[PDB]
Amino acid sequence: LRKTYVLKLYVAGNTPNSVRALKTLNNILEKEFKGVYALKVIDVLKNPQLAEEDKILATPCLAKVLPPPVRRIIGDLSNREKVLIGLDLLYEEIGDQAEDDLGLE
Amino acid sequence: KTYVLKLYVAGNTPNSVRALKTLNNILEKEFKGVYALKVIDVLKNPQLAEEDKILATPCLAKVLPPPVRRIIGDLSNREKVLIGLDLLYEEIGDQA
Amino acid sequence: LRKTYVLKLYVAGNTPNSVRALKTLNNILEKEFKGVYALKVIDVLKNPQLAEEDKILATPCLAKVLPPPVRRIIGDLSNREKVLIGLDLLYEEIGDQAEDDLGLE
Amino acid sequence: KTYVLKLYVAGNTPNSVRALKTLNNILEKEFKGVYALKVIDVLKNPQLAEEDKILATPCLAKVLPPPVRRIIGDLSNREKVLIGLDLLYEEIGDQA
Ligand SMILES: [Hg+2]
Ligand SMILES: [Hg+2]
Repeated sequence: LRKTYVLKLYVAGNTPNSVRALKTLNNILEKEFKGVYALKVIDVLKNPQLAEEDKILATPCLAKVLPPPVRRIIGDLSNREKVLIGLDLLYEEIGDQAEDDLGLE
Repeated sequence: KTYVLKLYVAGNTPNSVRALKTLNNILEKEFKGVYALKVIDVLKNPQLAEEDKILATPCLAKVLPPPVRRIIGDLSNREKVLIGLDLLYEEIGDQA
Repeated sequence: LRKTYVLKLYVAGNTPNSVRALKTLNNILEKEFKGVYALKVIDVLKNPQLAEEDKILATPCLAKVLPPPVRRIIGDLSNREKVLIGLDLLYEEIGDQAEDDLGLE
Repeated sequence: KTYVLKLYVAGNTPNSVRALKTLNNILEKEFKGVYALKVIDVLKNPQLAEEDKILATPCLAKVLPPPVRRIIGDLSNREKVLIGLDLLYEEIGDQA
């Protein structure tokens, strides 16, 4: 429970490499910005309808304000694995939320 | 000056396609020259462009005429392929 | 009172032209996207400290997803008048909020 | 690998500058090679670059060491020139 910036990654499906990459992304954030950031992965295949509170922006723009290692993983997710639709960065309270190697639930 | 209605879907279904064609007809016969339907299949083409974005269906669905919203509510609740929408207001840069 | 996308413009000061431009921007939004959008102008000179719920992003990225006439005014605000720091686009409930020719309070 | 601490201020004041220099000293003598102070005056230079952004002071102020946060709380509450902050973690691309 804390108030931080949640990087929302919207993906359609996943591959073994994409899951590995997201876990690495999540690890880099918690290790480098212990609290300034947090990852939340949204798989549109599991939930076609987007929660009203959600919105999806193009990666190129926003991804430029993220740490360098993050821009790298993201670049591989959309360009190489092609599972990435877009993302969002939202300040929000985290605590009635879950924690697992793949970011927040 | 046209309103381009962008519909982001998670693939297609037999009915999903029935709803889309009727929607497109409803804009060509009822709101001629006011809307331009554009469907983007995400489960076919994930990668969002740079000027692109997908907003919440419940919000954009409100400024739309009652019939078009009916189909939208259908694609979101009935079929369940609708991820979200986008609404643009400008001069057509490739209306095909 | 409704739930829409609030384009937040963060500015430092204003000039007669910038105020005119913001009023025009506000008018275009309410007229073209009656409800899909809404403007909120934040003058950092009047409030140096940014409300915790606020964040400011670079214009070039985000401004690309806005209507064309909006990208134009914004371009004149930052490039020509130079009052524009950055912006944000946030979905939020509007109704315990005010209304005046300069967007929301 | 350095943490670049970006401080966006709305101009300066006599004390504001006293606090900044002490802060910069506190990072050069106490956390040598861990932080790199960078101040950006908005009331002097409004225009945000493209890779730039300004986040909420209360959030980023928490991951910072107690003394640096003390000054930050000072520039935000005492002086009142602090608009917000930004925190970067990377290899120095012009540390001057
Ligand atoms: Hg709306
Ligand atoms: Hg935080």
